[PDB]
Amino acid sequence: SFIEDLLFNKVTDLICAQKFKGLTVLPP
Amino acid sequence: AVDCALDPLSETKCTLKSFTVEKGIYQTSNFRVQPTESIVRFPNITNLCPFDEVFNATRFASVYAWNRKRISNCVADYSVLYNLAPFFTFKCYGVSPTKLNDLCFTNVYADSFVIRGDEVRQIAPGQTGNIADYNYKLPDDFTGCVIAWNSNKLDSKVSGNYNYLYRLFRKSNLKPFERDISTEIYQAGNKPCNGVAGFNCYFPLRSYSFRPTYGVGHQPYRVVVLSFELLHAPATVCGPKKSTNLVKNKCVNFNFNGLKGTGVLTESNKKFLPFQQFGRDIADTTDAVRDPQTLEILDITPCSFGGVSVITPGTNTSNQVAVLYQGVNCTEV
Amino acid sequence: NTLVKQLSSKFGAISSVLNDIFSRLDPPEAEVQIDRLITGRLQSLQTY
Amino acid sequence: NTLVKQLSSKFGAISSVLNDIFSRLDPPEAEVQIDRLITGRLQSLQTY
Amino acid sequence: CVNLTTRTQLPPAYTNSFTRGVYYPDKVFRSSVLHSTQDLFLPFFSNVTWFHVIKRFDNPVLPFNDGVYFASIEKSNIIRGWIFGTTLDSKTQSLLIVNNATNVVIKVCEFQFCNDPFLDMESEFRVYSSANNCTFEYVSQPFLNFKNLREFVFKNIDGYFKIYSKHTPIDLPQGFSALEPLVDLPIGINITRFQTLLALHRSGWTAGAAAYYVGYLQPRTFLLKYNENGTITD
Ligand SMILES: *[C@@H]1O[C@H](CO)[C@@H](O)[C@H](O)[C@H]1NC(C)=O
Ligand SMILES: *[C@@H]1O[C@H](CO)[C@@H](O)[C@H](O)[C@H]1NC(C)=O
Ligand SMILES: *[C@@H]1O[C@H](CO)[C@@H](O)[C@H](O)[C@H]1NC(C)=O
Ligand SMILES: *[C@@H]1O[C@H](CO)[C@@H](O)[C@H](O)[C@H]1NC(C)=O
Ligand SMILES: *[C@@H]1O[C@H](CO)[C@@H](O)[C@H](O)[C@H]1NC(C)=O
Ligand SMILES: *[C@@H]1O[C@H](CO)[C@@H](O)[C@H](O)[C@H]1NC(C)=O
Ligand SMILES: *[C@@H]1O[C@H](CO)[C@@H](O)[C@H](O)[C@H]1NC(C)=O
Repeated sequence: SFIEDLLFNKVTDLICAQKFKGLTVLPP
Repeated sequence: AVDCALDPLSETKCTLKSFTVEKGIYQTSNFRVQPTESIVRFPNITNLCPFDEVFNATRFASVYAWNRKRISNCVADYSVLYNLAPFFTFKCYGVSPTKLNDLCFTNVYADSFVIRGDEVRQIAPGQTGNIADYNYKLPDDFTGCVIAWNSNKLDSKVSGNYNYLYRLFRKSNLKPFERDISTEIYQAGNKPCNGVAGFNCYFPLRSYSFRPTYGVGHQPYRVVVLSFELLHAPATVCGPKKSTNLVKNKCVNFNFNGLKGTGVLTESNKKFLPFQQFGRDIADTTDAVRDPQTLEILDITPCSFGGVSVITPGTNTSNQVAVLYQGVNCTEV
Repeated sequence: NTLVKQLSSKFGAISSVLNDIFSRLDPPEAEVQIDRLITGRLQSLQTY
Repeated sequence: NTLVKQLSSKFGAISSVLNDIFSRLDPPEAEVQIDRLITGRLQSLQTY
Repeated sequence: CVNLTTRTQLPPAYTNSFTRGVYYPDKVFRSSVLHSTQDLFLPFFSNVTWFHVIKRFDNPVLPFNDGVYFASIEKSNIIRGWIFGTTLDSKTQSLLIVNNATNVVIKVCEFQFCNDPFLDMESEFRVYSSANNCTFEYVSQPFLNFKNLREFVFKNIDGYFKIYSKHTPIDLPQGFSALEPLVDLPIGINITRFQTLLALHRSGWTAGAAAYYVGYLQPRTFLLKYNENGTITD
């Protein structure tokens, strides 16, 4: 919806550096 | 019994510490890629540098005027520093006196002098006494070696030797690696001594007067101290290691000028400029290196790794499993 | 980010990396430095 | 109260007071004693 | 050498430095990173001593407390070299740097100068009367209103003499200019005082005006920004 799109847009190399140390993020 | 490396179900059982596994998804372990080759890169310097005349010298200096020599741009060999004498003392702080043949140093410093027999223990980090605070002082973060050996047969003479002197009286303790050659008279009293001897006016030098007759704990000893500086630099001096051709785009283990690691080496696009040797990253680890035989920059990237999970129903129902590799596009497993 | 940045600490050892510690000291003596580093890193990860 | 009281325990060193440790014995073991005290106090702060 | 009593007493000018005296402190590459360092730097917005030379002769003797930031605004290369030492006689070692016609020469040993040393288009090079045996010598490629701004930083620590340099084409101006390291020297001397060197030629005749600024370094903590390349931009 319109409001959902606005809310989604409102909220937003380091990842590779963290991954090379052994810390990962899992998907929902 | 269960073999923990036969099939994924056995690995899951070995991780869970049970002979029955129920329905679910379990995280077993991680997968890596092992190295295949090995390379070593060292500078092409082949000449040697002065170690014979430092030890095989005629006359060493006094304690207060200890001799200092700088050693650089050579190839160091320490095998010859074994047969100095039948018995000698060799103590290294910060390094072990067996592994210093495959280490690369920036600059070497050699300090040589001659010490009373029982004061050898006073050439050490953070020790007080007579010569450690008035003649020769060492820092508390020392990284080097100390060598001491007997010199009765060479230094002591029957006719009398008085060419070796030390200092006994001084205002304040010396800064580390600081020398004094002053001869101005001591001023214990309140009146000037007008440059003449007298009470409270003592000449701040003393003699040894070594004779072949004193006890085993009083003969002169010859002492040499080696100081290193293990930091980031062009690495002017280091020892006898054979080089090998370098490989690229393959997970191998490498030894670049003393830096050991494992990974993949790739051509680099970083904008290095003349004085920059290597580089770092956000986490303060080495990322780029410079080969000390071609002056080109290479990037280091650890080879592929990831996580493995096992999906199985209960062992009561079936022994079939499925394998999930996390975060990898399996066209490039 | 702070968990990543903790990796540069020395925890009283002679260096913040392991390979140079293992390439400069004999096995009898490197154990103390390795133990210090391991204990520090374990404590950091547990706190996280 | 317990945080304050934790300041007077040796944690395996010669004494709680550190100037006495520095004056009595040489830096090589004083470093170990200081490290012990620092680790203990940091652990107490973390628990608090 | 001759003695003259025509000098006019006048204190040197005092000016301020805004954001000058930033140099690379380590030999390591970093890209797009904020870093913190603790080293001998030049405090921001700090007063510095300004001498103007055109007649009037201004080559005083200045201390060497911890380090020197030496800046020169100039045209036609009047400022030539540098003398460093403790007592400035034959009783102690002295370091000497002179820019040749197409080379630079650096040497450390005993020397002898007059009470007001100077340099006499160059055909005669007579700055020192005597020179005994010298320990370290070095020869290298030349280091090169007012149209030239040259910045140099001289340090002496850990038994090494460090020279950092930077040049720019254009009362110092604003802006930021990092200084790349130039030379390291293994000298190991006492060093307490120094004195500059300018070139004068007999010649209606017009004398090029030059100005140079002296500032002193202190231990401070800085926060530096590295951009996408290895360039310090703030
Ligand atoms: C030593 O330097 C020369 C000249 O750059 C180079 O060609 C040679 O490969 C170097 N030595 C080794 C073992 O690579
Ligand atoms: C000193 O002389 C002996 C005599 O044979 C020799 O073997 C040795 O290599 C020389 N140098 C040193 C450092 O001992
Ligand atoms: C520098 O010194 C002059 C006089 O010596 C003084 O007037 C000026 O305020 C000083 N600079 C600063 C920033 O205080
Ligand atoms: C370089 O300068 C030195 C100053 O000591 C001088 O002796 C030498 O002749 C100069 N060389 C040239 C090519 O001008
Ligand atoms: C330089 O000469 C002096 C006196 O001739 C001498 O004492 C000294 O040892 C010499 N130094 C060198 C490095 O030749
Ligand atoms: C440098 O020379 C001065 C002049 O006498 C002296 O006071 C000072 O002690 C010397 N520096 C050192 C480190 O001795
Ligand atoms: C880095 O260097 C490139 C030239 O290769 C340049 O185009 C770019 O603007 C530089 N990045 C800066 C100045 O941030």
